[PDB]
Amino acid sequence: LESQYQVGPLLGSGGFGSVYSGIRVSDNLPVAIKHVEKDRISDWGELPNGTRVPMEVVLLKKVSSGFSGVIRLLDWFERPDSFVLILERPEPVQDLFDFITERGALQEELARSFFWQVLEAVRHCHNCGVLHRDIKDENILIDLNRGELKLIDFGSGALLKDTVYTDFDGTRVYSPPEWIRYHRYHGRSAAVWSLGILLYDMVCGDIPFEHDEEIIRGQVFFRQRVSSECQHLIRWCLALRPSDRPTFEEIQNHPWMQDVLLPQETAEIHLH
Ligand SMILES: CN1CCCN(C(=O)c2cccc(-c3ccc(/C=C4/C(=O)Nc5ccc(Cl)cc54)o3)c2)CC1
Ligand SMILES: [Cl-]
Repeated sequence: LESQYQVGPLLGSGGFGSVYSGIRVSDNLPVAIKHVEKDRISDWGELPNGTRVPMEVVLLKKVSSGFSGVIRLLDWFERPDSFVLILERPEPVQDLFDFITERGALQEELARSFFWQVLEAVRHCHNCGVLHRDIKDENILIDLNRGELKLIDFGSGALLKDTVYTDFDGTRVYSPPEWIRYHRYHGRSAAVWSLGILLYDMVCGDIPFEHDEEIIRGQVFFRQRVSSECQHLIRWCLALRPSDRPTFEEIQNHPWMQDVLLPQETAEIHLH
């Protein structure tokens, strides 16, 4: 039974389900307990055992080594109307959207540290065969003591493949023009677009495009002082033609990305 976790308060709820704070009774491990209604589940999937499960579980197991840039699935249960996942919970922790709301635009140095960590994490998912598809500030947690970001919510994700996707259920205003115009995208180039949006969100304090037409026109106006190198990087990720977008390798070799702080230094200077 799930009588082996003590449940605390609701942390948040939405398209990902309802997520509660918890503590594993076994060892007082802090956890997050996520509930997902079977009626509301997008894709389903295939475990070795043979058992049928939400794609989210498959995706999380494919990725849940101990690399700390992606949230670790500790356990899961099936209930009559629902699945419950036990996830690791850092503490103290704060979600990036909150951090930006409280802080406004982030200094470049801290945006760089954070953006590099997000890139390492997304490369991790891709090497484990998983496409997140909903990269944005709300799906990123900051472990405030260690200065470590973790990607969460794989509920809109998919197995990574090299052919075209024609379905999408993440967030529209993070989605690339080719989704909006043709309902087709490739995994990596769409991911790069959404990383451009994310990076703009960090340095300007808000997303650049509210509407379909703005996404499709792809003109980027900066409302804050942002350095030329960072503007270049963002505009490159936000190229209209997918194949003009940089690879992960070209983004991590970009001049704006050099000399990144280690996560612990980041915590010491900007979060402690
Ligand atoms: C505005 N209000 C006040 C600030 C304090 N505060 C936070 O920033 C805060 C701190 C920790 C978590 C969350 C939060 C909300 C929604 C979720 C969703 C999760 C999910 O889908 N998978 C997960 C795995 C691990 C964890 Cl820890 C959370 C999730 O997580 C939010 C509440 C917001
Ligand atoms: Cl959409």
